[PDB]
Amino acid sequence: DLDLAKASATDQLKKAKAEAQVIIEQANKRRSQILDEAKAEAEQERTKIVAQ
Amino acid sequence: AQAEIEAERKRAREELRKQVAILAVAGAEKIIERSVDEAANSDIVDKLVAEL
Repeated sequence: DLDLAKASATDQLKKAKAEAQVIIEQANKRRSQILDEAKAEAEQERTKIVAQ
Repeated sequence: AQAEIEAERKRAREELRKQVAILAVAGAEKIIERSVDEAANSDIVDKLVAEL
């Protein structure tokens, strides 16, 4: 029973770290999409004032 | 964007100045040739030979 508990214990700790990595991956990717959208809109704001 | 606007203004002002500038000399040449005469021509040659 010691070793069978250890099985699920290491499972959960490693799996927690793994999903905690995939969430931070999503974090960075969403940062990149956010920043690219902000920049691509700011450029058309500039172009609006330029055309005015 | 705000400095591109100013560069456009400078460039437009310069082109306008250029046009007026060359029309000025074209007009002055036509006025001259329509208004030069012997009484003034003799006075010009007299001036320059007085300091030749």
